Amino acid sequence: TPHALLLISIDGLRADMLDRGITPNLSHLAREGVRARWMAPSYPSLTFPNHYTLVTGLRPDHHGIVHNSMRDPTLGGFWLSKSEAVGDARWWGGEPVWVGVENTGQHAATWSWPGSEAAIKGVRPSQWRHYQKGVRLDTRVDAVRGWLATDGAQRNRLVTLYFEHVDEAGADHGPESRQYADAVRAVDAAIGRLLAGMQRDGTRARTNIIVVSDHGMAEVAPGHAISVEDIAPPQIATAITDGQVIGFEPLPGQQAAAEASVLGAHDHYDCWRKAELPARWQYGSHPRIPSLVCQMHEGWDALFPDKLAKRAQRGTRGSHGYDPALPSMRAVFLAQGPDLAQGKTLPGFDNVDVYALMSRLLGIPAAPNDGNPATLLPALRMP
Ligand SMILES: [Zn+2]
Repeated sequence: TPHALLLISIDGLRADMLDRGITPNLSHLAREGVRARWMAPSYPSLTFPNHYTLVTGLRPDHHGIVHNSMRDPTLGGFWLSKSEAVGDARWWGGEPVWVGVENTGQHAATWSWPGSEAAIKGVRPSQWRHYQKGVRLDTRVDAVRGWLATDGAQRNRLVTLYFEHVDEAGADHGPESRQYADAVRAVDAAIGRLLAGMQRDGTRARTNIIVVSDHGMAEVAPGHAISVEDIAPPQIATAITDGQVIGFEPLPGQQAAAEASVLGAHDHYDCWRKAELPARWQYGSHPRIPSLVCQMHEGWDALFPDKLAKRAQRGTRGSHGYDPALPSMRAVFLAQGPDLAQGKTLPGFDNVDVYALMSRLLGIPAAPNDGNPATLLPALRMP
């Protein structure tokens, strides 16, 4: 029979965090279900590009959400809080799973998944919301609980759930901090209450569940921040993004200065013309990508000079956006329910492979994607 699918993201949950005895509910779920050793993000290892990859099966270079902050010659500027860029379907390539679900005449309900605020290929989820900071754990958990309990023609085949809490604590104090651990416990306990609730609604047993994160987290120790203008001064190029994936557009008639001073290897970063980026990143062909892309080494940030003055307090902090082959960047994948195996472990794999699993659990035809449809067949009860 057709079963519902609950898709949960715990933003910035690193893969080793399942094995520290701070996720009793997730650990139990994995033991009853399937667990990957880890799941690698796509390049760049950032929140928006990876949440969108997860639901499309496409690499960021194909789906168009190539950074958290971008420019396009036609659509203008995009960043996470410009709601009318985020809510504009023209940024978002491919076909996310909720579109596919709606196009079968079934219903999708999304708690704040990146892209779910837009009418992608003209199609919205049945239930959704604009992202709001500070929404309570038990608020979103009860909404999702209700969307899963919904009967009749309003029945949801797909429900998605997002938590920011782990990522926020990690950004502030680093991934080895007690604040990061507390946020993990808290999100884990929230999921426990969700599961218990589903047991009481009688929705648990007919619901498949996938829990993922978008990327992991690396520690950024005091003094590990430079200015983007140390990479290329404003005389020669414009920094389009800061953080860890630093995009530059040289000034007109400054190619040579830009390329002579920026390209290649430096103390704590490396830079490439976008077309010449490391092949395994599968990134650099999209026109929205700045002509020059620099990658900061793990544990280092390059910041706009105004931020650099503001922050420089002290305090261990945390960042993602590093090389997706780094252990620190590893995300989680686990799954459990009536159509998923039990007590199974899977090898490490790339996050573009989740899409094909979800298509099959949702009874939708899989759109074309960058994933390998074989990788997650073993997660199924019956391949
Ligand atoms: Zn994130």
